[PDB]
Amino acid sequence: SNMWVIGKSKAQDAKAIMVNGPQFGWYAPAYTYGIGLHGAGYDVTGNTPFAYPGLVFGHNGVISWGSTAGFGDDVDIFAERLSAEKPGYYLHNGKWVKMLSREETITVKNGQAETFTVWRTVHGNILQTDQTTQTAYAKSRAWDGKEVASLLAWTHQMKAKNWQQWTQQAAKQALTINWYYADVNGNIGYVHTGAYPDRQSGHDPRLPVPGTGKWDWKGLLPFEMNPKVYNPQSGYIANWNNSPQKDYPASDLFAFLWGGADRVTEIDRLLEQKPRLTADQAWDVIRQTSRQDLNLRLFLPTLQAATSGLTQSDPRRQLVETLTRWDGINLLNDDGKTWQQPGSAILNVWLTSMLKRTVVAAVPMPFDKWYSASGYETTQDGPTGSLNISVGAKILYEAVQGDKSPIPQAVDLFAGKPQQEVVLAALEDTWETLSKRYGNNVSNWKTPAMALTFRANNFFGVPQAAAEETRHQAEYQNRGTENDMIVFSPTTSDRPVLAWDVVAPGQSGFIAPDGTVDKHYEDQLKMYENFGRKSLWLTKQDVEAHKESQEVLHVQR
Amino acid sequence: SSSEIKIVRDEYGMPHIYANDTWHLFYGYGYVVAQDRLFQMEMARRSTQGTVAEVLGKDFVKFDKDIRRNYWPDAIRAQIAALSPEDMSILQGYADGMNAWIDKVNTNPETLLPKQFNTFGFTPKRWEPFDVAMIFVGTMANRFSDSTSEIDNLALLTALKDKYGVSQGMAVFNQLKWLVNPSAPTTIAVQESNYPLKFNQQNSQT
Ligand SMILES: O=C(O)Cc1ccc(O)c(O)c1
Ligand SMILES: [Ca+2]
Repeated sequence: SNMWVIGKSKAQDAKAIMVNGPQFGWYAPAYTYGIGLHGAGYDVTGNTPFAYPGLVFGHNGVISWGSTAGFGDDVDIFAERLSAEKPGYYLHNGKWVKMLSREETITVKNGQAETFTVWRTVHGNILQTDQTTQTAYAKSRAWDGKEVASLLAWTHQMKAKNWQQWTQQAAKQALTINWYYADVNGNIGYVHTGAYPDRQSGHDPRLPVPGTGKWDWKGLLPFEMNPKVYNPQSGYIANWNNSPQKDYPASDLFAFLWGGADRVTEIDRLLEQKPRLTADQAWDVIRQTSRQDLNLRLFLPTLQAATSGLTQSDPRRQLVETLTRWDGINLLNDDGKTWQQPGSAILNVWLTSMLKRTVVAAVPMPFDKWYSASGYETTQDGPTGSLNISVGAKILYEAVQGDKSPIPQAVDLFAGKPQQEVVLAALEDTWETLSKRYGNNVSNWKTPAMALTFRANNFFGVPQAAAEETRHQAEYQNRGTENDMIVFSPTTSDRPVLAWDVVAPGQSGFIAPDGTVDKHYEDQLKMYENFGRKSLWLTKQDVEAHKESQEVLHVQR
Repeated sequence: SSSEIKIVRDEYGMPHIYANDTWHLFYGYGYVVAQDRLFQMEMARRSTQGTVAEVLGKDFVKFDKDIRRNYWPDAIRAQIAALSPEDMSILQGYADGMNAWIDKVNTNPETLLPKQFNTFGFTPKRWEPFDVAMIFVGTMANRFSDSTSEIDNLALLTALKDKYGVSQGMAVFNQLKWLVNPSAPTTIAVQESNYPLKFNQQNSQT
């Protein structure tokens, strides 16, 4: 998910611009739901996932807000000490405590019913138990007990009119989420929200702790510890699920890291390229970043140095010259199925070969398979989420930086060989693989583009539409599931705010029993593909002016 | 009028709700949701509660068991029971507004039932506050804010200790899955502030 927020000093023809692209995958019907709410203290417009009561993306005419995933470490695992005799009990603070338990019956259409028991300790539900060691593992969440309040903090924040009121609501959202702010006077802000544990000294948050008492959290850290910035010196706020701030530790996931190689750099250089930006330019960063190969900038210098003493007819060198001419922007050919330059296929095979010679070789089986993906893996339907830099590639980037990397290279991944020798071998593997399929003329190489599928199954793998309701778009775009832009104090209009968004395939999912499809079932789908957007209205006069229909209800509680 | 809910849809079909109190306002929101997204919302409801196998069968029994093992429903009902009347209105209004359209749908199904209910062979049921809260809890919390791999990390660490010895296996673990990396690009610049806590990176808990 990404966001960029542009303040007073970087904005041109406005005082503040906020662009947001939350990335949850692509579905039919639409992941998010458009809705305006006017009354009872609320006056808001925007869109939000699963039509939650609180709007995750929108504004209320004075301030605007948006999110991206936080990925802090807010979950740890407690190894509970069981007993062979007195089962259902566990050791805690010197006594044998009884577990909570509940029985569940799963009814099955056209099958027999199944019943099982769920177990919970003071630390949380039991994930798994090791009968041999007599250990049960319990997953403990820092936000446990505050789910409902997080949802209400997302609803009440829609009424805030300033930083002070908005941060009061931010301090109650307990999940690990980044929150962003803009206002009518051109102020901008960011808070990495959520509840994070206050851990005992010596607790290494990447591995399990004993659940017998002494490793128990001390409580939760205060809100003053949560990374936050208001009106930054730079004039803008950008994020792509990268680190909030220096020294902040990330989720304990083995596949997730915040390293020197990070995709948010791609946003930074576009915002630092121009002294000020307009709204039209801030929208246009969506088009560039959507199409940018993310490994090029990282490994192009390494490839250039290694092939610098090669002759003109050495094919390993030709591969690097093709990359040196390329800006990294993918563009479809006229056939709608292949990319115009072969750069991403060359990096993909190179990187696969580099990881198999380096990172994978140092890791024992079967954990080596966690570090082999290049980051280009997909199927015919295309990526199910955003494109990122793989974990093997982030580790490899630190190793090719040499003593310029702050991470101690405890094992040399190049195993005694000079860097360049390993890079030339992988480049030979690349030339052999690709030339065999496409031939020796690099210039006529037509390599397969990634496509984009709006799926009928939801993110859990459960149908939320019939299979023929799936939609396909020719060009894969590394962008938000929806996009929305809010511009405050436009010098080009009399209106204090202007806002736009696009919710595809459309507002409605309705299909009548006769097969007739609602009028708003897919009228935003072509708009999505072309980088277009519709207006979000807030005021009564704008709503009345664009009204297509009206329904009035009379109800009494 | 306190009892009036006005719904204005724009040229893209986007609903705007005008009402005078909380319960009326969220009743209007729930009502247009049931109009626009009733089958999506009902499969989202069964997904977040682990009741998919009832309508879809045996292939979803492991899924349903996994959803149920990952939460504690009585703890969510206790949180709903502690809300103030104003806050509870948000949830109750939204479930009531959905129910109002579901009632019409189950009374006139020849014209109002979403085709997929026929296709999959079942009909919508009424919602309570617990179900509205579980839409948010089952997606945002229980999935997008629940990430850990501590048990798999431990097994990685143990395999690295066998390979390279005790001290060396820990240092390679720190190369592969560092705790922090001072050169990561950050949303907040270093001139503004840095995180104040320092953590143990030795697995000192064993
Ligand atoms: O980025 C992701 O991976 C998921 C995610 C979670 C919470 C959000 O608000 C969001 O916008 C996106
Ligand atoms: Ca942890």
